[PDB]
Amino acid sequence: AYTNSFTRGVYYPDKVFRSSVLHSTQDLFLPFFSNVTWFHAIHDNPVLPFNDGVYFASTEKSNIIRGWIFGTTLDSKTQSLLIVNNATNVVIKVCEFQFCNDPFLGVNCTFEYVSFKNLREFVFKNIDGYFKIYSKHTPINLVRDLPQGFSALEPLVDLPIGINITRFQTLLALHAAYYVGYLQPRTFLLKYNENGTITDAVDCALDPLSE
Amino acid sequence: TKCTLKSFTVEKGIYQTSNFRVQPTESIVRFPNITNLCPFGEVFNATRFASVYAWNRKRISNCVADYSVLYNSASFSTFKCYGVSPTKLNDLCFTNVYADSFVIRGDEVRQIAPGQTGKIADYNYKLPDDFTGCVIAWNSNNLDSKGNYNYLYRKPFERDIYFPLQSYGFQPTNVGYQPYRVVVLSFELLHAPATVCGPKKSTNLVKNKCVNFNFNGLTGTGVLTESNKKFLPFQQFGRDIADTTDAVRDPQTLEILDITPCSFGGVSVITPGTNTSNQVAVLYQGVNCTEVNVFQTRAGCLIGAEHVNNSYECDIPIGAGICASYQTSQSIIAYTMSLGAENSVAYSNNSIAIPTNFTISVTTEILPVSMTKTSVDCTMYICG
Amino acid sequence: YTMSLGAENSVAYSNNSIAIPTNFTISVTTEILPVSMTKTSVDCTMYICGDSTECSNLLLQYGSFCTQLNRALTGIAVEQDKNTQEVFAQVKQIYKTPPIKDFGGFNFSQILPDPSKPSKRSFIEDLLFNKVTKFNGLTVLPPLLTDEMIAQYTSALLAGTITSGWTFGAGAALQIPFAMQMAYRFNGIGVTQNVLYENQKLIANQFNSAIGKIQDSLSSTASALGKLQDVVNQNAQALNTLVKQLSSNFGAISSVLNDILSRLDKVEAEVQIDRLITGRLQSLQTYVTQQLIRAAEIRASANLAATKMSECVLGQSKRVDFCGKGYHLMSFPQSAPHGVVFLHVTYVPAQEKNFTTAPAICHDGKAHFPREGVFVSNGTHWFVTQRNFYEPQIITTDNTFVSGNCDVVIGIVNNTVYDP
Amino acid sequence: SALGKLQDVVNQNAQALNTLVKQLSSNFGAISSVLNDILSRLDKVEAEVQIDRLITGRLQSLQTYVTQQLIRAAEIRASANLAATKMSECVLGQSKRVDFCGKGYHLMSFPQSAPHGVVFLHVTYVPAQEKNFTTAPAICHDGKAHFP
Ligand SMILES: *[C@@H]1O[C@H](CO)[C@@H](O[C@@H]2O[C@H](CO)[C@@H](O)[C@H](O)[C@H]2NC(C)=O)[C@H](O)[C@H]1NC(C)=O
Ligand SMILES: *[C@@H]1O[C@H](CO)[C@@H](O[C@@H]2O[C@H](CO)[C@@H](O)[C@H](O)[C@H]2NC(C)=O)[C@H](O)[C@H]1NC(C)=O
Ligand SMILES: *[C@@H]1O[C@H](CO)[C@@H](O[C@@H]2O[C@H](CO)[C@@H](O)[C@H](O)[C@H]2NC(C)=O)[C@H](O)[C@H]1NC(C)=O
Ligand SMILES: *[C@@H]1O[C@H](CO)[C@@H](O[C@@H]2O[C@H](CO)[C@@H](O)[C@H](O)[C@H]2NC(C)=O)[C@H](O)[C@H]1NC(C)=O
Ligand SMILES: *[C@@H]1O[C@H](CO)[C@@H](O[C@@H]2O[C@H](CO)[C@@H](O)[C@H](O)[C@H]2NC(C)=O)[C@H](O)[C@H]1NC(C)=O
Ligand SMILES: *[C@@H]1O[C@H](CO)[C@@H](O)[C@H](O)[C@H]1NC(C)=O
Ligand SMILES: *[C@@H]1O[C@H](CO)[C@@H](O)[C@H](O)[C@H]1NC(C)=O
Ligand SMILES: *[C@@H]1O[C@H](CO)[C@@H](O)[C@H](O)[C@H]1NC(C)=O
Ligand SMILES: *[C@@H]1O[C@H](CO)[C@@H](O)[C@H](O)[C@H]1NC(C)=O
Ligand SMILES: *[C@@H]1O[C@H](CO)[C@@H](O)[C@H](O)[C@H]1NC(C)=O
Ligand SMILES: *[C@@H]1O[C@H](CO)[C@@H](O)[C@H](O)[C@H]1NC(C)=O
Ligand SMILES: *[C@@H]1O[C@H](CO)[C@@H](O)[C@H](O)[C@H]1NC(C)=O
Ligand SMILES: *[C@@H]1O[C@H](CO)[C@@H](O)[C@H](O)[C@H]1NC(C)=O
Ligand SMILES: *[C@@H]1O[C@H](CO)[C@@H](O)[C@H](O)[C@H]1NC(C)=O
Ligand SMILES: *[C@@H]1O[C@H](CO)[C@@H](O)[C@H](O)[C@H]1NC(C)=O
Ligand SMILES: *[C@@H]1O[C@H](CO)[C@@H](O)[C@H](O)[C@H]1NC(C)=O
Ligand SMILES: *[C@@H]1O[C@H](CO)[C@@H](O)[C@H](O)[C@H]1NC(C)=O
Repeated sequence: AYTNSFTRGVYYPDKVFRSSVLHSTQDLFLPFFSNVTWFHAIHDNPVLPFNDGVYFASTEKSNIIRGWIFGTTLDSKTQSLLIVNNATNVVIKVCEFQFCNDPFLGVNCTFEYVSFKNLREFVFKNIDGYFKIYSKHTPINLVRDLPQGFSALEPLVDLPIGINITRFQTLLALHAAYYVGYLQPRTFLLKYNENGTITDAVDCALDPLSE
Repeated sequence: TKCTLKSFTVEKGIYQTSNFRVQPTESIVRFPNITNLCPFGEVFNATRFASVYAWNRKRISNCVADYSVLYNSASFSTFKCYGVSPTKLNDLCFTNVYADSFVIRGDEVRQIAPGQTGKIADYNYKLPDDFTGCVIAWNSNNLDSKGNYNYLYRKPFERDIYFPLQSYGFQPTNVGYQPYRVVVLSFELLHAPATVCGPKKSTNLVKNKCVNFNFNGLTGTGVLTESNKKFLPFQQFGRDIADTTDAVRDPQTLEILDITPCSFGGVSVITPGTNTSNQVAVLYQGVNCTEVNVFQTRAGCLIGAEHVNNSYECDIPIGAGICASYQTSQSIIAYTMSLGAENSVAYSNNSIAIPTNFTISVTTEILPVSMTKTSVDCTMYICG
Repeated sequence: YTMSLGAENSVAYSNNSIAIPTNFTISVTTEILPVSMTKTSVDCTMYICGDSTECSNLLLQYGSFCTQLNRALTGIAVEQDKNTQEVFAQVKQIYKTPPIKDFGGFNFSQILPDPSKPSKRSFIEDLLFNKVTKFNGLTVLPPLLTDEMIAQYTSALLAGTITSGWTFGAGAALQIPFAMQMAYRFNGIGVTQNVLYENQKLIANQFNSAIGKIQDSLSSTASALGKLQDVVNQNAQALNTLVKQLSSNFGAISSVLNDILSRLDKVEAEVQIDRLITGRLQSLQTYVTQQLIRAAEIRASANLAATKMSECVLGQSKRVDFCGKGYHLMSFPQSAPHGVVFLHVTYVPAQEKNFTTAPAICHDGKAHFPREGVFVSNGTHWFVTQRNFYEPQIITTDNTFVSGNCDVVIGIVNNTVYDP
Repeated sequence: SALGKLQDVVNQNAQALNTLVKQLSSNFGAISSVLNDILSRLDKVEAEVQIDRLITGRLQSLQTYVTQQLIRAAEIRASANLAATKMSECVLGQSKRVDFCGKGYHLMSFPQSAPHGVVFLHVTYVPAQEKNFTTAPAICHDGKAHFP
């Protein structure tokens, strides 16, 4: 299944304050009005391609989705980034795992690290071996699907792992609605208000008016 | 004014002779208040360096780095740096530093650079083409040769664990055939709060005064002030339209400082001709007199001219309705210009004025019509 | 679509037909002109090498580029004051209006000063001032004349124009009653002055209503100021371009010059800094070249505005379509940000009758010709009348002059001529 | 100081040439501004790097001068078209154009030559000694309104 991304998936491109200004930036972004693939883990945890980078989201009330796996082959022949959220902690490893036959959470580790009503949005990308993560949490007024309205994600993490990633998967809690979109290299014109905050954007390649 | 015009005679007028800038009173140094010494003395003494097919990366973080301990050492066969000069490493600072630590054949040290190529740099140690850091290496024949056959070889920072897997045979009798230990320091300037900085001490902070600041190795000069620029918690600096820094967060106390550049302006000199007087007045354009007879015009602080309460024709222009002249008791005066004598025309619905007489005036008007016909032989001008 | 050039009109010409306007409309047409632009100056050394000695010592190797750029911007900055002086300072004395405004029913209260204001602008000058809207070594110098001084000059020019006709331009101002000034201005367009005095209330009401429409036009339609607002926008766009070019790398490791001087030691750094100097200097030469060419366009507009002030405000113009559409009567100047606005007052003829006409009239052998105006017929009778307003008069030896006889002239007509 | 406009056009051109000549003394980042130093001190593969800096600088300096002279020549041409218009309307005619042909009502103008320019002696009638009078737009005779 599919749905329209609308204007979702904008994020602060760098750790720099700017205000009352329209800023042109080129980066991996989710294209405006692209189609996110959609999933329903009832009565749905496949391995996806990673492409250049991933936007990811879920619409929530019970927090079933709790992690991700990334790599080339995910089968102990090479290192593979595991990301887990476990009740309060975040736990991250790159070990040469052979994962479960059907990866879920029960209700050479060269790098390791530690730290519906809700929509939670994430972006993952790899550049020069730096795995970067951005996110946002928000309430939603529409229960059924992604809201046709604007908000932007902020950075949380950067992992200097150097590992090749071309595939990924997501992890579910057992004794669920989630979305995936692919980033592309796009020029975005970003509107910053008085308060350091991105309030609107133009994906310049979308249509001739956006150009 | 004479030196500006390249002349001993100066005509009556106003001349921009120089540009004034308020000088920084003192320097301000603001590094994070962190005190651990960095672990480089461990890295350069590690018991077993990695094979180059499987090179180790150590994250240096949360520490103070005296790079002189490395750079002064007699050990290193090379210390080449590609985005920084090694003399500056104690003054500059970083979010993290990554040490890539491994062993290679001495001939192959040539492959470790930005933009270089060859079988290591292709298969198992590609640097970024914009590599911002230093390659530190030395001959390790006496440490690592035996032969010894353990040292195996096969995008930027690609790790890739018949097939291409092979090892050097390091006997101590091997010179370019010998093992070399190499540590490549890659520096994370890419923005966040700094956590790897040189041993240079922080001063106290100063506000509301012109100072030569340095925050985490961002040097500059300006008037620092508390500000309503409400940074989001991840943001470390704010940038102007010019990409010059416009606000900062102090790394020891997380308040946001506006940076405004120190006051500056053109130094106009107002003069009657040298063929009249040697007295002059100075207009510091746009500058407030508290930042420099003295008189605040709307055009700038004016010095050496008397403000006069009358008004006259504009003899030498200044700006914003102010003009100046040299007048008797002789001195330069500055005054609001008179636009002309005021005249209530004697109008009423049945009065007319008719001239009973005339004057045949003659008024000269002068117009340029041509200018000196130059020609330049561009090859003789350029090449002689 | 293929554009249409205008409505299509076969004019009803024939060898004996003339159309004469039986009535007029006084029209007031606003013309807006740029006169100056913001007096910028850039300290080229602080733009290129801001607060670095290490960069400034390299910039001295480029010789007198920096000083001739500061000279070129200073030449532009001074000629903005010259332009502003030439447009407004055409009046030798600050004339001021009588206390009582007995201008024969004409009502200048919307264009004359209002003493209620903090700067003594008129009502229409306030609309114009409402509808029209950098630490990197950039600076803005003030104009030599404040907007209050420009409002004193537009007040003086206007108070002269109202109380004294053209006379305040040519010599000492002579008072003349405003109805009699307009009567001269009607003779100036070849309309016999009794056409004013017989219609003075109508002409005053047309003028007062036309001034009223200017306030509604300027209040509703901000795009009318487009010439002045574009001069502001072009200068802001040029400065924003000049400033954004500081952020460009030009092939150096970083455009922020303090990065180069903190990261690199002198013999490594000077190679990088010379790229920034070369790029920034070429960018500043580009800005100064654009400003010199733009300043020449503003000077052409200021010379035109000064010419309109001289010929159109201080006088009455015979130059067709120079002083707005229609036959010109008079113009009132109004100040605006970096410009001037003329309210050109003009006579437009408005209600035609077709008539039969003739070049001459045969009386007894003699061919009579009109002294001024044209011979015209309503079909049964022949009248002479002035060219620009239908006013039939009996044909007489006072209205006409003889020359030669009937045999010489093509299309002459027989009629009596009354000899008073 | 009456000749100020003509003396200024002479000064601007002399100032431009003296600037263009003095730029030959500038290094532009070469090891000397005297081209014979480079050619007497260096062999060609070394020298051509230095000479290319002088060529780039001197050529950019000459492009700047020619750009100034093109813009200045347009200013002088606009003044020459104004002077030609004054000759045509003001000398060869009499002008109704208020304040075009000197202050006052224009009678005639005499041209006189000057270095790089022209000077017009505009002869103008200026009215000079008022009397006040009571006035009227029209006069009643026997019922008829008479106008002048
Ligand atoms: C990341 O892994 C993929 C495989 O999942 C690599 O793709 C192969 O690259 C080789 C050349 O090195 C090609 O000959 C193969 O055809 C590719 N295989 C597939 C299935 O596409 C990729 O090169 C790796 N990238 C890095 C930087 O390690
Ligand atoms: C002159 O014309 C103006 C309008 O063009 C008249 O001004 C109005 O005057 C009345 C009071 O008489 C006020 O209530 C209005 O607010 C005024 N309008 C404006 C826009 O100012 C003025 O009355 C006229 N005066 C004469 C003598 O005709
Ligand atoms: C000349 O034209 C004007 C309009 O421009 C005529 O004046 C209008 O006349 C009507 C009645 O016919 C009145 O209701 C309007 O109020 C008048 N307007 C103005 C501005 O006063 C005028 O009557 C015409 N005169 C002739 C002789 O035809
Ligand atoms: C042409 O003009 C004349 C004069 O205005 C008109 O003749 C007068 O007409 C009125 C009636 O409309 C008579 O009372 C007068 O006695 C006539 N005077 C003369 C001198 O004859 C004439 O009617 C007009 N013709 C047309 C076709 O309009
Ligand atoms: C103007 O009137 C005269 C008579 O008053 C006309 O002259 C006569 O014209 C006819 C026809 O050509 C001749 O037969 C007569 O001999 C003419 N008489 C005289 C005294 O010349 C004349 O034709 C009329 N012209 C117009 C334009 O109507
Ligand atoms: C995108 O989704 C819309 C419905 O949201 C659908 O009509 C369209 O065919 C989809 N296109 C692609 C390329 O998935
Ligand atoms: C999360 O997992 C780690 C081990 O991976 C464990 O130490 C930690 O206590 C866990 N936290 C919670 C709240 O379960
Ligand atoms: C780590 O590498 C060794 C060989 O060096 C291998 O035997 C082991 O299986 C690897 N670890 C994992 C978790 O597979
Ligand atoms: C900016 O943020 C503050 C709270 O940080 C808020 O009160 C204010 O309304 C915001 N500005 C605008 C234009 O809403
Ligand atoms: C290696 O360790 C010794 C002490 O065991 C120390 O003196 C030396 O400085 C270290 N090497 C480096 C390069 O710092
Ligand atoms: C740094 O030191 C000051 C006292 O000198 C202390 O108040 C402040 O909390 C410290 N900041 C950090 C980031 O540790
Ligand atoms: C210059 O000085 C001389 C006397 O040295 C004097 O005669 C002359 O009038 C002066 N000129 C001006 C313009 O002041
Ligand atoms: C000039 O600076 C002083 C403080 O030094 C301030 O009180 C004054 O208001 C300033 N004047 C202007 C015109 O800004
Ligand atoms: C100027 O005049 C004002 C009153 O108009 C007076 O207060 C002030 O002291 C005078 N200043 C001088 C220097 O004469
Ligand atoms: C004048 O008369 C002609 C007769 O054909 C007519 O076409 C034309 O429209 C008329 N014009 C006016 C202004 O009455
Ligand atoms: C006007 O033209 C007609 C034919 O169209 C001709 O009969 C008549 O004589 C001409 N009249 C004049 C005055 O030319
Ligand atoms: C004309 O008469 C008035 C009477 O008040 C007087 O003010 C004015 O000065 C007189 N003007 C001349 C030129 O005599």
